[PDB]
Order: sequence, then C-alpha cells, then structure tokens
Amino acid sequence: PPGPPGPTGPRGPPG
Amino acid sequence: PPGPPGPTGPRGPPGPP
Amino acid sequence: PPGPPGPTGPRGPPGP
Amino acid sequence: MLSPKAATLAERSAGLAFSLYQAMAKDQAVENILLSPVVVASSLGLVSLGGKATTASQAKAVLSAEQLRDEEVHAGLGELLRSLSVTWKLGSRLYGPSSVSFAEDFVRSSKQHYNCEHSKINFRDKRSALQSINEWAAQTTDGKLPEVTKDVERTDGALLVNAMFFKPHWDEKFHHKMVDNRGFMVTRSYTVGVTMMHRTGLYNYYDDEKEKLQIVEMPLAHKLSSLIILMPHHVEPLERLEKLLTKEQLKIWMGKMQKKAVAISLPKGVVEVTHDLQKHLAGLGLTEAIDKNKADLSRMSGKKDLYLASVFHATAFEWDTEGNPFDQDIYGREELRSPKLFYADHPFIFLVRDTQSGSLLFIGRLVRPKGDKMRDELLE
Amino acid sequence: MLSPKAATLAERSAGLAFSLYQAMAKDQAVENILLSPVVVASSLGLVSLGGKATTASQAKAVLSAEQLRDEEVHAGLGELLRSLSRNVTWKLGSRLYGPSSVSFAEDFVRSSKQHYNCEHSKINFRDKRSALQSINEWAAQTTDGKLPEVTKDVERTDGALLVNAMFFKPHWDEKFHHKMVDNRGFMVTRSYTVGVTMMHRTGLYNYYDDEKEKLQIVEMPLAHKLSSLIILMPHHVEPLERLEKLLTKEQLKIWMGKMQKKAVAISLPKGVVEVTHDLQKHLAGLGLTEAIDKNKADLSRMSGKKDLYLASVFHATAFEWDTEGNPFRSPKLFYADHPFIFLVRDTQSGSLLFIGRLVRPKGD
Repeated sequence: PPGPPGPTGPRGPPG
Repeated sequence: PPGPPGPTGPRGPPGPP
Repeated sequence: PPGPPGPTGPRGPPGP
Repeated sequence: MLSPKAATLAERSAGLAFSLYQAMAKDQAVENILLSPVVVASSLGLVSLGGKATTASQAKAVLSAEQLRDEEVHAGLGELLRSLSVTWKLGSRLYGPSSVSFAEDFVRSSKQHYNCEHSKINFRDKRSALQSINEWAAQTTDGKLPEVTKDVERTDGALLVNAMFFKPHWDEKFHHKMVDNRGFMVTRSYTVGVTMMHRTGLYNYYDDEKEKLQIVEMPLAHKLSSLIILMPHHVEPLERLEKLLTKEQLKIWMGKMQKKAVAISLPKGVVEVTHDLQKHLAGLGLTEAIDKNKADLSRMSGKKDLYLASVFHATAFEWDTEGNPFDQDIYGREELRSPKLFYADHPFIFLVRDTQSGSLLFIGRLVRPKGDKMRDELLE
Repeated sequence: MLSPKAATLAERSAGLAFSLYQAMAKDQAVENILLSPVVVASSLGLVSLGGKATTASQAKAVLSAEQLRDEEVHAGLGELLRSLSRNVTWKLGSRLYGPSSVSFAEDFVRSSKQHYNCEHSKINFRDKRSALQSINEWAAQTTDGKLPEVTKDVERTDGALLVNAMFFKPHWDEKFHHKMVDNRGFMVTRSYTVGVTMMHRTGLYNYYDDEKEKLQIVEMPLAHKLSSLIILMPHHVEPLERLEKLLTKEQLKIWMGKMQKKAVAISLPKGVVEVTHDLQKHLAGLGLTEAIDKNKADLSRMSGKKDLYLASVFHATAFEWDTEGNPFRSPKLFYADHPFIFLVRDTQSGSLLFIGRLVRPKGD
C-alpha cells in the first residue's frame, strides 16, 4: 500500500 | 517490495501580511 | 509493507 | 510512418497551434484552452476543399501552406489525422441548413481526407438542433463529452463541429489509490476543491529560478509521445509565462531538462472545453469564409449565401492514474530519495508532443477545473 | 466514575485553573504556562488541612468550596487525584519541605498522605547547594529524570515549601508516523523565530475555525478516547492576550459545540517543555494572603509552630510532545508554528487535567 501523505509545507514568505 | 511513497504533503500556510 | 510517507508539501503563498 | 508532405503539414499545424493558442490566451473571456493542432488544421482544409478563390486561399494562408498545393494539403492532413488512430476519439460533422444540399464531389472528398460527416439541420427548431449536435458529440465520445454548446448564435450558415476525447496513458502509471482531495488555487483569492493524483518517479525536469517556472516531461505509453507541463512557481495569471512560450524557447527549456526524482501532483478528472474558433481563425486571416457577403463555399453546395457560422472545437481531456505497469524496485533505489515538487494546484500550460516527429497533438491550459469554491480559512 | 462530591470539586478546580491561568497570563515575566488544576486545588486542600481559622478558610474560599465541609473537600479532591491515575504517561509527586528545626504533626502527616499522597521532608536551607540538590533529585526520581531541576534558587528560607513535580506525555489515539518529523521555524513573535522540531499528521479531527475571532480550535483525542488535548490558536502570529480575553469556561463550551470532524493537517512542535511556577504570589492574588505571610500564618495543625508559613508552591511540569500513540475532504491546516493555548480534558467528567500555553519553545 502507498505511504501516508507527506508533511505540510513550510509557511509562506511575508508580503 | 514496499508500497510507493505517499502523496506530496499539503501546501504550507500563507505568510504574514 | 506500506510505503514511506510522501514528500513535504510546497511552501505556502506569501501574505497579503 | 509519416510521408514528407504529412511531416511538412505537421510543422504548419504546430505553428498554427502556437498562433491560435496565443490569440485565445489574449481573449479575456477564455478560461481553459484545449486545442488539437491537426483537427484545427483539418478545419481549414475543409474550407480549402469546399471554397473557391479568396475563401480557399485565405484558409491555405492561415495554415501557412501557401507554397503547398491543394492535393498535398488534403492528403497530408488526412494522413496526419489517420496517424493518431493513449485513448483518442474524434468526430467531424458539417451541419448546414435544411434547405441546402451538399455537393456530391465535396461529400466524397471531405469523407475521404477528413472523415467528415454531413447533416442537414433546421435551425428554427433551436432545442431539437442543439439536441442533435449534443447527441452526436455524446456518441462520438461515448458520453465523455455530453454537450457541445447551449446556444447557436448564427443560424443561417454552416457549422463545423469537432468532438474529441483524449486520455493520456502514462508510460509509468500512478497507483489507483494515490488519489485525494486538495484545493486548486484559480487565483490567490479563489480556491476550488479538486481530486488530485500523486506519483514520485524519475522524470525530465527543469526549474528556471530566473524566470520563476517549472517544466516537467511525462512520457506516455511506450515513449511514443510525452505530455509537457509548464507552471509558474507562484499562483499568477499565465500571461507572463505565455509571453515566454515560443517554439524556440520550448526547445531551450527541453535541452536544459534532466532526469530527476520528481513528486508530481496533478488534478484528476475530465476537463470539458468547447471553443468556437470562428472569431479566432478570422483574426488569423480567415475573414472571407466567416462573412455571409464575401463567403464563397460554392464547391461545398452550389450556393454563395452559404458561409462558415461556427468552428466548434469541443474536447473532453481526462486526467487519470492509468498507464503501463513498472518494476516496483525503483523506490528501493535512492535515485527517488529527496524529490523535486511539481505540485499543480494553480494554473499551468500543457502540450502533448510526438517524441519521434515532434508534432504537437495537443496544446492547452488548465485555469479553472470543475469543482466547488472553497474558503481558504487562513486567507487575509 | 466520579462521586457527586468529587464531581463538584472537579468544577471548582477547573474554575480555579481559568482564574489562575488568567492571573499568570497578565504577568509579563511569565512566558510558558503549565498548570494541573487538581494538583493546584490539592495544594489549597493541604493549606486547609494544615491550617486553622482564616489561614484555612481563605484556602477553601480560593477553591470556592466554602459551602462544603473540610472532610468532604479532602475526600473529594483525594478521589479526583486518584481518578487521574490510563495508557497516557503521567507521573506526580507532592512533597512538603520544612526547616530542619521543625517536626511535622503525626496526624497531619497521616491525613496529607491519605488524601494528597503528600511526602514530608526536613531540610536545612542554610546549606543552599545541598537543599536545592535534595529538591531537584527528588523531582528527577519522581519524573524519571524528565524534570531534572525545579528551581535554581529558594528566596524564602524560613517557611514551608510545597513542591509538585510532574511529567505528562500525551499518548495519541491515532499516532503520528515516526518519520514525519522535521525542522521548522517557530515564530515566538513576528520578529523572533526559534528553530524547532515539528511532527506532522493528516487525519479526522474535531475542528472549528472562527472567521470572526480569527482563531482555530482542534481536539486531539488521547489513547482510547478517555481524554483529549484541545489546542486554541490565532490564525497568524500574535500575542496570546487577545485570545486569552475570549478564553472562558462558557466560551470553550460554545467553541466545542461548534466543532465538527474534518480532515485536518496538524503540525506541532516535538519535544519536552519544562515549566516551573511558584504559585505563591498568584494564589495570594486570588485570596490566599494569610498562609503566605509569616506574621498572619496559622499552620499550627501542620506542626505546632505559628512562625511556620507557606514560602512557596512550586508547580514544576515536564510536558512531552511526541509521535507515539495507538496504531491506526481537502484538509484544514493546523500549523502550530506560533504561540497557542492547550487544555487536557477528561472526555467523561469534563475535568481539566491541564491548562497551559506554549509561547517560547527550547531552541536557537
């Protein structure tokens, strides 16, 4: 079976 | 053989204003 | 056996 | 195997594809784009086959086949269409008013070279006319494209309808269970809920940190063709990237690509697009064929009053997990360790290219997939 | 299941937790907060047990158990402490430290052990390094080294010290994958980022997003759904003050009723958070003024000495965030890379096991 979905990506840069 | 690597993780949260 | 966890997601969008 | 004339017309159709894609991409009313260069070219062939003088010569000029003779254009386009018969369904039908009777010689030639069907329709019974067109398209695509248009504006001329279904069959399939729900960012303020399919594999990839874009090559079944996807790093209108998209720049990017471990995430489902190429082809030089007063489609029927009302290019393009199987030891090989991300959760451009000839099978863009608007809880 | 008397005291311990959390959150010197309501309540119970007249009655009043009988208070808190002792790691120790000269009353020693599992120790505060070593070694043994140090200094050396040493490690009902751990930046402030280890998981969780109040709330069930860890966090990085103004027993009840099981992508800092509070000044501010003052204190039931007063109430906790737990629509993000409030609630009684906040994790 496939693995779990990966971790959430890092926070975006400021505007 | 083991299963495939899982899906890409969700996109990160937005940056500060 | 189950697969490894998937890749880390892409970086979030910039703020407003 | 392609003849030298068919090989030449493959070049002219691809050139026209970039030309038509660019014209439509400039039109603010156009969201998604789905064009089949050969099918678009065949429509001009039909105008060149059914028209006389300036109506016919303009069609040849739009195709850039001015130096080529009528015979090599029809036989060459006919060969190209036959060569594409990855699951693919195509239908071509010419709809004329009930009053008109198509010329016997034209019917013979359009069926011979373009596999064109001919139908007389009474446009006065609007609901019945639309039902007939939609049922024809539905059967052609086995229900994958159930509707062409909800309205026919021009009811006094000829309608050319092209109904298509295309489903890329990957050289390395996605696992059928590697499918989940994600948010697709149409804009930074507009998110639509989509189904996404995922796969980590070895792919030809290039990341331009200067032009802020990514490009991936996804080989199709038996490496006979490939699907190339172009995407900006950030969620932005495709305009900037479309300015860079030329036959020469694509050649530059493709030479810079290297086989790397790539984690691909693509929207899964059918994308249904109907274009009326009429105004776009007119803008490219087909002005006479579309104007009731100037049109000369005398070879088509025998009446000067007959003009080209519409050129419907209706496509159902399916993104699915299905493809050829691969050896599972690929993942035990550290080649696939820390992959590059190709996370298609925002607008992208795609092309389907024949690996051998270089001929363009498809050119398009996914701007707005089908799905319901979400609320990005964290949006400010 | 809790008796009616323990059930009533459970309400009052949780009420006191909110009151104490708020008082400490107002104190600008306080960064992270880690409070065990029952343990805090028990400390007041000990003051009522070892004290007479106004010293004892003030303790009962701070607890809001004025209507109750001394015995009912002691037996009900005792039952509460015992009830919170299942598949989750929890270590608790309570020790009363008095000067070498003083000898604790035999009857008090019996009752404090019976209801509060309180240990008694005579210490010579004059040998500062030895005294601190004794307290720290006791706390380490109690927590199996997870809390190696309580305090680096004892200010008041003439009174009794109450030390509560704890170790708590939430064991998830649905574990995090052991490999879904990486390095991220934790935003202490919009200008200050600390490097932390983060653990990640996508699953079905009770969740609520208040678009108006710009906050998110998630419920993370613990092993066998016997308790849950609730996390409250503003959408973006901001001081917790605004959110703390909203944090009441009533508002928490509102938020929890609005929660729905949704797909949530959780990212939490991974590691041990060590917090030592001296609740002395805070309990005094809540109404325990007499036990804290050398002149007014009446702890005659405790030893037989009027001079004896409550010098400190050390509430020392090591709280561990780890991947370990039981094996198991477009997700909402619960990305805890900035300060948040958390509560550990027994799913059955509603009793608060913990109330705290993570403002500054350990890292560079």
